[PDB]
Amino acid sequence: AYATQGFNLDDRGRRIVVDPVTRIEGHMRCEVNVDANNVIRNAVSTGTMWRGLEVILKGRDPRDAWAFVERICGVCTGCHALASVRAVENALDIRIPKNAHLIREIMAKTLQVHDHAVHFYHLHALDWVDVMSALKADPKRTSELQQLVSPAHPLSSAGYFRDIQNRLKRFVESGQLGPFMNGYWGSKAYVLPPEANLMAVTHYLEALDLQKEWVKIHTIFGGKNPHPNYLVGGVPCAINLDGAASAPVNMERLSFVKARIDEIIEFNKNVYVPDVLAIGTLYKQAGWLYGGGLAATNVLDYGEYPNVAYNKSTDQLPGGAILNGNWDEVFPVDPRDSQQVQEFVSHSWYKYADESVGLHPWDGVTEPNYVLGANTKGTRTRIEQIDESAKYSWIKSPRWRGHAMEVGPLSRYILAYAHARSGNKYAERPKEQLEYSAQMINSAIPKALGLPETQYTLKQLLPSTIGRTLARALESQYCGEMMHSDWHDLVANIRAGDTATANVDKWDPATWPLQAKGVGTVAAPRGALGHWIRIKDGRIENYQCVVPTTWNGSPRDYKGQIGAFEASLMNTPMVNPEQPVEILRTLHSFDPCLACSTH
Amino acid sequence: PRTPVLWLHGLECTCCSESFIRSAHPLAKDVVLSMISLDYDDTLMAAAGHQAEAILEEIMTKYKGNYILAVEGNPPLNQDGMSCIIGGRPFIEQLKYVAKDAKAIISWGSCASWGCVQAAKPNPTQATPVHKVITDKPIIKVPGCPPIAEVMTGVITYMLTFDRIPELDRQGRPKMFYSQRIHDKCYRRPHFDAGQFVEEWDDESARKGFCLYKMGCKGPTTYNACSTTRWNEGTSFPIQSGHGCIGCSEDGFWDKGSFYDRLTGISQF
Ligand code: SF4
Ligand code: F3S
Ligand SMILES: [Cl-]
Ligand SMILES: [Cl-]
Ligand SMILES: [Cl-]
Ligand SMILES: [Mg+2]
Repeated sequence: AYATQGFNLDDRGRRIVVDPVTRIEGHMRCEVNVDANNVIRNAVSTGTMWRGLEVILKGRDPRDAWAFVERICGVCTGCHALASVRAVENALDIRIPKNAHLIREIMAKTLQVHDHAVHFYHLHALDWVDVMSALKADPKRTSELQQLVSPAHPLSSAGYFRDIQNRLKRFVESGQLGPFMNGYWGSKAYVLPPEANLMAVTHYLEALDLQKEWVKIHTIFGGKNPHPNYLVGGVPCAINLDGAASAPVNMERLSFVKARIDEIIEFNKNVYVPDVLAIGTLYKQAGWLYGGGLAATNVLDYGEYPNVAYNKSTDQLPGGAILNGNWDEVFPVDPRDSQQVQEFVSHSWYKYADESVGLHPWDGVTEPNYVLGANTKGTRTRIEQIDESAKYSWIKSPRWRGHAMEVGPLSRYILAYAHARSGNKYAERPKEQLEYSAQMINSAIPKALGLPETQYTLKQLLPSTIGRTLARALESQYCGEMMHSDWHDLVANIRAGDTATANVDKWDPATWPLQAKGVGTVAAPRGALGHWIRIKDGRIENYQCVVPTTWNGSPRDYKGQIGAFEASLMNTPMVNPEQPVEILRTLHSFDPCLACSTH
Repeated sequence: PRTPVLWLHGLECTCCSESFIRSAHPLAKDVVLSMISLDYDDTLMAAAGHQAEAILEEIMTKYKGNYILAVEGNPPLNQDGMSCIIGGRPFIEQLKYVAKDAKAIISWGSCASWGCVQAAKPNPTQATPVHKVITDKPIIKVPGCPPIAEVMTGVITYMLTFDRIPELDRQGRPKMFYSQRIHDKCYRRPHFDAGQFVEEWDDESARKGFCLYKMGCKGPTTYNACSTTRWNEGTSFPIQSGHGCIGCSEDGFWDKGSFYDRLTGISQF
């Protein structure tokens, strides 16, 4: 047992194992220890997969890299391609044309919306929503709840909810529960009334049908989803309005994109955000404000979406680092600085010459070393209880100037709030969303549901599993609003006569410097993404990825500091230590992508 | 009663699972609620840990020789198999256990079919396709990174309607979706036939939709439904949106040279 970052870690209590962690991307094992009152007093995050993309890339052409690294992950599909082309362009001093910038931003914001909304409904919702309780709901009361939660959502009739309920009833009465089989239904950890559960299940089905429309934006610009195509120097989707039906992008295609964006705006505003505000209100009322972990102290993002291309002071999700819960001081984050972003492997299944130091990714090393500690229960190929005192994960340990940080939408929203309070005008919208959300959660929704009004500040509400879930929904909404503006800027630029989509001046490697290094960063759906590349004689010399779930899911560092997942689980009571409802609820609030984390 | 599907995940990126839920005809919602019983799937299932693993036992017993095993991703043979761990054990052990009583095995995507990106040189985990590990069961390969959504649901729909695997080619792919090369019906083919090619990105030729062969298009050597069925309810495909096919449904496509290097012997095609 030891203390770190204000957490008193203690492994003497009852050990609980969750393997597999489900409703995530990829493979994770989680172990906790609980005290005599079922409160988590130790948590262990184990990434249970590795593929070795960084190793595979060595010797290949930098122009091909985006497609390899895109296949790090099909959920956050394209964000790695974006990081890669940015890294190569940075190495080779390539400036992309305005239309390519705007198209990439539209693609990025489409991914944010799709990823966030699908995560919440299809992966996260079942930690908050009891589907069996939905069967007991009254359709008229569900209709009335829907009208209170979101007046503008037109799918609100009692008959509609009754039809959805009857279909769920028939499914369940078949005896083949499928994805609902052996669930934790009826646990006291679930607090929603039946009507709220039926509303949420209805929206789960609505989101499942609608999500396939949103990604058609990727299909137009990138050919396919998942895994749209990218290009070093711009985009491949050449523009021709008249000369034209044969060009990748004409006015009809752009009109189609705008129709899809408009639908997204409606979904975020009428379905997703109101649902999260409502569910968050009801769990707040139950007192479930656990899960803050590192969000209460240390948050980081690289900053993204500049109002003016290549001008970072105009980032609409402005970044930096906050330490020790001091929201009055945002430190600048420089991905080029060797003393800032570093990765340790002290408790990871890799080898460095000296594991007491962290490597900046331009000097990163990925040599596997699968070995289990002396206190392991089980064998090398049959683990019963992992030994977190030794190496226990395929995830490296990223730190910022040695500090353990949380990344993600919550981090970006805390940073945006801090920036806005310091006078940054580019952060006004996320600040407004937060203030609106706090008022809804504290007063308006409680007043509408006949519950007591509360007075939580953003300082109190945001660093919590509820807050983390809320920030994701708000970010989805903001991203939809931003790409709506980007579309207008794109069409205006094309109509003014600039149709350029690629800079090919340095396409041929005979034009390249004989060596170069570059970095590309992205505000990916789950947080701060970076790719660092070294090029030599036209080939990849080194390629290192530090990915958002690498930060959040990281195991302990050389100093024994815990990462965001482990910190978030600490000090949480479990209704039943053998039903991982609370573990799943909090882990899922980070939207863990394990293929991303390990690559 | 709906046929149980046990959908396992090895080393993967999850693109095939995501592609599956893009299906418009049929809707994935209707597949899950009314066509199959999706009883195990790490991506979507409510149960975790011990409760999740208990499902495999139950379904294999009750539906012995009458469930479908779908596999996304692949097993690693290096690191003693523990570069992919499930329930504290190598994934390959789960794969072999569930495969033994399956009536049919679907290898979803290039990972399960052939190896895909993790099997590209130097293959640090010795990632191995399903058919090299499971050698005594009927397998259908549905390659592509990911496969087209309607190809995935088209395969499931066939298997459920007929209780049969559709006719396969020599490589184990369904002829109903993989009989044509992209180049056969690619809408840019008249340009190829007239020697009309893009030579640099965003040149005049690119703005007129000229053929992408000289920019590295692997359509002439790649079998898939992308030129006809197309992607995301027939919205586009890679070539329509201006990038050459990179060959993503073909075995070993990551190690066939740069995606931007053209095929040699253009007269072959
Ligand atoms: S080479 Fe590619 S772009 Fe050209 S006709 Fe063939 S498949 Fe179409
Ligand atoms: S890259 Fe793949 S998606 Fe189709 S067009 Fe080529 S087989
Ligand atoms: Cl290395
Ligand atoms: Cl209060
Ligand atoms: Cl392959
Ligand atoms: Mg890395």
